[PDB]
Amino acid sequence: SITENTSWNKEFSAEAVNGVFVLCKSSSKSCATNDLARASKEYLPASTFKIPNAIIGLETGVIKNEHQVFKWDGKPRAMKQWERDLTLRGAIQVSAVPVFQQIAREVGEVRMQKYLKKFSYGNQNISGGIDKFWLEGQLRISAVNQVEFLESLYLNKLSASKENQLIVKEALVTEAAPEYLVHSKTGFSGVGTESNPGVAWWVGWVEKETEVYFFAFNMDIDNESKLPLRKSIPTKIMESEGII
Amino acid sequence: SITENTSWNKEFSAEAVNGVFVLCKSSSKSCATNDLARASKEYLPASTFKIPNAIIGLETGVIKNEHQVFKWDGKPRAMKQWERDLTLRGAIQVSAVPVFQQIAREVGEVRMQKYLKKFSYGNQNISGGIDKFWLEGQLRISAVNQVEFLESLYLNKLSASKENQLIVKEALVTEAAPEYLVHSKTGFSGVGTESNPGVAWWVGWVEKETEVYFFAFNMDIDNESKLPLRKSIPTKIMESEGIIGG
Ligand SMILES: *[B@@]1([O])O[C]([C]C([O])=O)C2=C1[C]=C(OC1=NC([N])=NS1)C([C])=C2[C]
Repeated sequence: SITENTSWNKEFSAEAVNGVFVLCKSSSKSCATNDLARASKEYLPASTFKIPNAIIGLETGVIKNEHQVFKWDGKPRAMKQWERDLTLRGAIQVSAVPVFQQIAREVGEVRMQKYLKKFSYGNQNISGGIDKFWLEGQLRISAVNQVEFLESLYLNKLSASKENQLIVKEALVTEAAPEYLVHSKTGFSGVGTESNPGVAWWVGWVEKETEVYFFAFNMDIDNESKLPLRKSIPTKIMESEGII
Repeated sequence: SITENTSWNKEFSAEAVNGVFVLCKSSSKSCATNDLARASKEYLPASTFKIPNAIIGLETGVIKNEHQVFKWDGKPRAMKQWERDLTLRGAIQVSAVPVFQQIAREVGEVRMQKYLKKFSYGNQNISGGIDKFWLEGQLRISAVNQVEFLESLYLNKLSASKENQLIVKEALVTEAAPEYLVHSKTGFSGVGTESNPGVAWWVGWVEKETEVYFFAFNMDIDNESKLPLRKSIPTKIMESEGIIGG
């Protein structure tokens, strides 16, 4: 079903980046990628895990409803941008790791395992601690699997209420225009080492007029200055494809 | 209770327009307006009616689901942007009048009347033709009632499924940033004369950090060139209030 577009490599070789972009028009049955081998290779999801984690938090009642406020206790957090009260959309958009570590703790291992099985989420390996498995643990997911998962969310076909899927979808909106709407989420596991790099992601979908395009990007990253390429490489490819 | 902030009148007089802005922080119990008399005055909703019309279309099954495509029959429409197949969000955002005239026809008078009673939607007067009552008919709604209605939608408290309310809410998103989100809808009944003006609206809500602001603006419009003031006057007021900007 998946085809290779070697012209998309221009955008990767120019920045000396080892990565993959998977782009699907209408459904995950019609996908194209720059690298067929890397398209199914599995990596730590990092903050892209906030999408299933938010759905699970709502499903289990850990997150009361769409208007739940996650209060800051005034005690130090890793990022200044996290040192404030956040809505569910705010906590997803600023990628507030401690908010989601607390949700994962409240969900617990049994319920987390059950939902990742329901969602067919990567290797479904939640070893490495309940509040760390997606950051430094054993959980791995491919770009192809991210697209399949996002397509299910878009269609309200995940094993969750349509209401909870709709709440998480509005939380994912990053661009809005009269005939163009983007839902997306970034991820970054850190810079690792040279030989064992970290991973950076950008996943989501574009609704342009009456068409839908699902996408998932990942790349090896050992230098934090390369981080914006997680959005600029996929954007340049979608621009060359006329999606914009 | 609703309070008057007459210091906002300079934003209207600067442009020689007659209008009202209603702004509520957290809930419709804490509102402020430049003009208490006009805040309760009822006007044709024009395209702001696409919000209840879309909810009613979903509730009645006239609109199948969130991914319903409204096909273009290839016949001339007033705007080039309307001459194409549209999604529900697309039809609301481009304000495609003919799509909603067809939804209203399919909903019909009895069902339309029942839902406008459930929603406490203005004067609930749908006379003037089933496909025209909100454009040139007898339907009227105030800026205060728009804020009450929008607050109910935000809280999923309208007499409709939470699912249908959530679908219409995503269709209304017009601005998105990590800690700033806007849901809004414009309306314009058509240009009138100075003595018999048309009405232009801008209604919606702003979610900024963990706060919510409900708003409704309307103005008399007697010159087509004044139409963008329906967004620039409320924007200047929200800027002076500290909602827009840091
Ligand atoms: B996450 O993937 O998104 C943010 C970073 C961003 O670019 O928005 C973020 C994510 C995870 C994360 O926590 C981590 N823990 C480990 N062990 N590796 S990454 C952090 C710190 C941030 C900022």
